[PDB]
Amino acid sequence: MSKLELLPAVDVRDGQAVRLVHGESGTETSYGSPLEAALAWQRSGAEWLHLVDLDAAFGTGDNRALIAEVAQAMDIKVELSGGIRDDDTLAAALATGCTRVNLGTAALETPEWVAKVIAEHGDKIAVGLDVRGTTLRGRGWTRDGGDLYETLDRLNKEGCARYVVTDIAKDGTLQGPNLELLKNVCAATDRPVVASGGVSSLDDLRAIAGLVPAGVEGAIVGKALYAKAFTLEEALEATS
Ligand SMILES: NC(=O)c1ncn([C@@H]2O[C@H](COP(=O)(O)O)[C@@H](O)[C@H]2O)c1N
Repeated sequence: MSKLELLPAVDVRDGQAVRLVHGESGTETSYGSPLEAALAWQRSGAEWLHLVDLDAAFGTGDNRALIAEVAQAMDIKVELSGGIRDDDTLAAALATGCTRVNLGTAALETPEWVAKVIAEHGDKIAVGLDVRGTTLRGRGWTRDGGDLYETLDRLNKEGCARYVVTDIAKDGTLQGPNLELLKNVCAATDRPVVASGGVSSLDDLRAIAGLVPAGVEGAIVGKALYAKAFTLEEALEATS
């Protein structure tokens, strides 16, 4: 069918639900309680929660106990990300019972570890590809980490189940999705692709939904929901 999955985002820094611009540290706008934000999305009919520990992604401590409390409060599917770079952080992340985790920096820095984790955990693992042009970025998007196509080829052959694709130039900007990049990634894999960053309107969600036949499975939405560009109910109606 034509349905696009919607994943409202809760990104956590210093115990707060925040949004960044280009994922730059220091551009936080705070939106209150991460737990109340997640409960509100769930109450409005969310099927998914995209939950991110940004302190862990930046290496400035973590919010592990709070993240765990938020995930325990969800009856819906949970996608968990942020600082998952070794066995201990992966163990705690999966212990939330989350539907899947996203690995970002680890795919660039420890490709052998990511290959091992894919083989042992299957589609509980997705890899986040955060892109500037055709260059991948890591460590909270503070450093380069490789070429998009070479990395996709490697992860394809390692059996990676799913990719989360962010154009860093769109992220947090309300400037719309990068539909060319999404289609370019769909051309390079037969794995489901989740779009992330830039959504600003219901027309943006409809345009991403137009790529479902090409292999786009879902869209993560952050700033536009916190900014009340539309309600989650309106977004769910638009993507059904
Ligand atoms: N600067 C940022 O906003 C940022 N840096 C990383 N992340 C998210 O955190 C994850 C990557 O963390 P790590 O690089 O530890 O795997 C990815 O899913 C990515 O969307 C961000 N939102």
